[PDB]
Amino acid sequence: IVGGQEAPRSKWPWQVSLRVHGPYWMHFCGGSLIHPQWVLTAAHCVGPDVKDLAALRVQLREQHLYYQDQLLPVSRIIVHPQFYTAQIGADIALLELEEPVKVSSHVHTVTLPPASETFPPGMPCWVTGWGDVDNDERLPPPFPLKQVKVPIMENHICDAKYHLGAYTGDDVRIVRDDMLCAGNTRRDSCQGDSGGPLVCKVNGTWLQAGVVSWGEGCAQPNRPGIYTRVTYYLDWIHHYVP
Amino acid sequence: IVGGQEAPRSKWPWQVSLRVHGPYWMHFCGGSLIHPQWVLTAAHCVGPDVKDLAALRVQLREQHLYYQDQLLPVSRIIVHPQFYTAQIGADIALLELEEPVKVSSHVHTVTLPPASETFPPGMPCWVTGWGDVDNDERLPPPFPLKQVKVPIMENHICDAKYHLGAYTGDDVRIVRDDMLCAGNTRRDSCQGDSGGPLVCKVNGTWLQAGVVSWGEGCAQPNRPGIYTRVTYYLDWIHHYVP
Amino acid sequence: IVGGQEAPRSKWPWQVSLRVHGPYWMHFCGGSLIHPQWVLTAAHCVGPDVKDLAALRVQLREQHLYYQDQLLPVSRIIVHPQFYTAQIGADIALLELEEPVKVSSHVHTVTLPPASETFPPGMPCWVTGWGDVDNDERLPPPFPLKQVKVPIMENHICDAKYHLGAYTGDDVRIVRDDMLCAGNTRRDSCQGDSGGPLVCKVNGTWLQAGVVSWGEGCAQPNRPGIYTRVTYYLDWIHHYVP
Amino acid sequence: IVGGQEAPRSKWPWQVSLRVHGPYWMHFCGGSLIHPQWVLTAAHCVGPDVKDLAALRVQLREQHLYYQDQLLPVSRIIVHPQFYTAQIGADIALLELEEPVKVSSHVHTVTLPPASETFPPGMPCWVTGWGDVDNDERLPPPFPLKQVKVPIMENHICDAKYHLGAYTGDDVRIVRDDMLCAGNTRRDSCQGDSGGPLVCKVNGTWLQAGVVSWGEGCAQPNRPGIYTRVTYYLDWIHHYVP
Ligand SMILES: CSc1sc(C(=O)N2CCC3(CC2)COc2ccc(CN)cc23)c2ccccc12
Ligand SMILES: CSc1sc(C(=O)N2CCC3(CC2)COc2ccc(CN)cc23)c2ccccc12
Ligand SMILES: CSc1sc(C(=O)N2CCC3(CC2)COc2ccc(CN)cc23)c2ccccc12
Ligand SMILES: CSc1sc(C(=O)N2CCC3(CC2)COc2ccc(CN)cc23)c2ccccc12
Repeated sequence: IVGGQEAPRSKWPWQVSLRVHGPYWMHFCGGSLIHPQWVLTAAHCVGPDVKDLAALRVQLREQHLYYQDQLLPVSRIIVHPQFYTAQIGADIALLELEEPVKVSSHVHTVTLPPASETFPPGMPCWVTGWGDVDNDERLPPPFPLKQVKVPIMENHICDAKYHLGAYTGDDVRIVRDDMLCAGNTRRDSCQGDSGGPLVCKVNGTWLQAGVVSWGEGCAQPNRPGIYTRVTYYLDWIHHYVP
Repeated sequence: IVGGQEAPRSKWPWQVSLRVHGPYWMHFCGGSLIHPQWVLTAAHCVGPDVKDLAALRVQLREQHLYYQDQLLPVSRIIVHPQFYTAQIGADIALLELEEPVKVSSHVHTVTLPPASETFPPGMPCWVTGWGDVDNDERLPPPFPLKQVKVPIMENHICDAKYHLGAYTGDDVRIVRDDMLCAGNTRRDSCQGDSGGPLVCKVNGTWLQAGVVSWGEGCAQPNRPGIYTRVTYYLDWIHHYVP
Repeated sequence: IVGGQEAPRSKWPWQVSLRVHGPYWMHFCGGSLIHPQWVLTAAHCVGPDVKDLAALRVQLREQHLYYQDQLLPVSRIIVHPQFYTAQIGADIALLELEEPVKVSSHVHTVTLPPASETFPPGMPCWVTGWGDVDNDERLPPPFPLKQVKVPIMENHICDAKYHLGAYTGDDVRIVRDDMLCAGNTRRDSCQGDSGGPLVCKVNGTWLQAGVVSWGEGCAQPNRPGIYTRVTYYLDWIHHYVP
Repeated sequence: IVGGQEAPRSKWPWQVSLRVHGPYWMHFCGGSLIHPQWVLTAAHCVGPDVKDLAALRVQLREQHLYYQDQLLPVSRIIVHPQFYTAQIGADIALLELEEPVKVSSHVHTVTLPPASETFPPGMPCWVTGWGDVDNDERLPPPFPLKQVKVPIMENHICDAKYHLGAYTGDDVRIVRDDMLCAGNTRRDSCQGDSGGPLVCKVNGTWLQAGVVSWGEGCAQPNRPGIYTRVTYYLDWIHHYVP
């Protein structure tokens, strides 16, 4: 998270951290609980190469990384079959927890959007994670979950920005229909925030509008963060999650 | 270059090194002389972000990098407008030198393929450059130019290799029609070879079949090197080069 | 700490952590609480070059670095005037807390040894700290205070071992009278432990035999850890500390 | 070499480079040819720990590191038995070449000073080497041999300077009688220059005054470069070198 601050313990009960086995169980990507047995994440966090499920653990909503880990094994990794790179798209994946979750008050599921929700510019939107706090700067210990409010920008407004300072022909779409743009030179997600939730408050309900995907660096001039547009992939998601 | 050895002094008169300004004029990509005033290279060497011409130099064939240079300024940089990433395609660019070079037998142009050459599986193909000699292993001093013979692998055969150990649907194609596969687990190109030539002898003529473009690591099981297929951009090229 | 084990929450209430101001208040050395307003550490941690008090903080006994930080400012740094490098000796310094500590049960001073105690081989000694767990191998998150039981080795024998495999003349003393040796190839202190306490259990009471000073790497053959011999500088310490 | 400039090809024919075995024969220290079969260098380049002769080779006067290497094996390494660290002193060592050198106009010996030469301030002195061009800043390729003229300083003044902004007692010696100081905030030796020569032109003859030994950083205020004072070890040297 670039800009924004440390999150209150009550907010973002759906936030999860993904761990890879090493010298310690290290955070590498974010995620969200969308069902007591299912986590939504970014395909590039776990793909496109096939990886050992034993090497992976999920940690549910924690205020600081590592302090009180209760790591959770994973039974299935479902990566969207159109995915190969985040720029080509379909950067979305599903993890099946080995057991459904103890759904309390501090941890519970985020609500998915109706297929009809567009999230027009001006909607109140927040992204959260334990990623870098600027380009090439790790989040310092004790690793607090951070949050930032990011301004949404229309895909076409955003697409044109991406052509500023670029050789890429104007007729060539950089920001694709299954994507969504948000953030500015002061508010953004970054490396390590990947696969994490972008949530907007619509009529009093938090809906996950996006999954953190990619971008040209973090909070760079004319390079807003790019998210997987969740609505776009609702059918593929409901095919697997109850 | 992975595998392969130092190139003899006579071989590869069309090889060049691209140099970015810094504490010294550091090699970052390969390239080739295709006309006395034009250099062929990879788009991702010089894009998609727009570069400062003043910070770029061309160095014609040297046996050893940095020992002594005769850096040549560039007057234009043409990046294929379709390019955004190497995986999407169109990984190709042209550098116009500020002055034409005076060609000799130690430094002259490479011949481009006829507008329909095929390059079947097998076939004598060589790739050269000053890039890494393995995954995360720099070419050591005195930085000799390296060559390696690499077997072409048919596009369809190669695309199927690329789906092994991958989540990506067999209907989704990773190796595109503007791309070409070469190399194996012992013989391959690597970081810093990007933009350099893949050449094949055809009826006693060296033709440039490919530009070093990308791959999944270097010399990795079932992940041959990927090249921009030159034949596919002949028309584009000839719009700019006499 | 090489080898050993995470310290139990009720042990070593005199352990302190030294923090330097940066992107976060980072641990760089240990120290011990020997008086409610004084902390004992190594000179090489804070010298020989004079530093700014403002950029230094002290953290009292914590089970996990950084998590419940309550940084304490210091009003004075006193460094033994005979100190230039760890090898030459006099590697010992004092920090005056700006304010005295409210001695809890989880936080109290350690006892200094009487001038008469030489800590023979065979004594139950521990060294504790948050340093590296091996040569060039950081303590992983969440940074549990570690402890290791270390075998004391007599100076003359230790000094002789330091000559094994070295060019240095047997007549040249490497291990001085104001130093003390402890540890083997499975048990040792390391980088990040400097300044912390070596304590021994004598006649019911914990005495601080040593301050973590230097060595040739950590847990290397014929290279035991070197500590500053506390008894050697009692006068100096008592000049400042009631 | 900090400050300064590339050396002419005809200058300093006694300068050598020391190489350690690895992925390539990498420069790690300078030295100087004092006899057709003997190299003079710093002890901290080869000790205090004893190492494999096989792992070491010597390169004679060469303009650019690595370009036309003719590496010479070494038959014997003799380190001064008083050496333990540079700060303690006796930072001097001799390498015996396996076979004598064919001296010429481009490679020959430097002359050792008489016992009575103090090298007072005002003498014209140079240091040469392939070391860092500033703190944390490698000599860039093609790795030219460098030189810098450095002002000599008297010992008592050098010693006192080193106490400026240090905790060390004014009466505790930092710069010993076997050392010699030269340099300022603009001209100095650095990491990788170690062991190479410092020469002064006395009565029309170049003499070796010192051996690059140590210092606090490079070209830091009040921290001139510190050299092993060659006259001090003349008897030791003459015990091995005809
Ligand atoms: C021209 S396409 C292109 S961009 C890009 C790039 O600069 N990255 C650096 C920042 C990354 C994406 C990758 C790191 O993880 C996150 C998370 C959020 C955001 C949104 N603030 C941005 C990022 C690449 C890295 C390799 C290969 C092609 C790449
Ligand atoms: C899943 S698509 C994907 S692969 C890949 C990857 O593994 N790289 C490492 C090796 C690179 C390509 C990039 C480095 O330069 C050369 C040159 C030749 C070859 C042919 N041997 C291969 C390479 C990426 C790096 C960032 C963003 C998406 C990437
Ligand atoms: C021959 S004198 C000599 S040794 C040495 C060395 O190897 N270091 C690496 C390990 C260090 C000391 C320094 C790192 O901090 C701690 C803490 C405890 C221990 C005891 N387990 C050992 C160490 C030096 C480093 C520079 C300058 C002269 C040095
Ligand atoms: C307080 S004693 C102290 S200084 C110092 C330090 O700053 N170093 C960095 C610069 C070094 C000496 C070591 C690196 O190689 C050369 C060569 C020439 C010069 C002359 N400009 C200076 C240097 C140490 C490093 C470890 C252990 C005690 C050290």
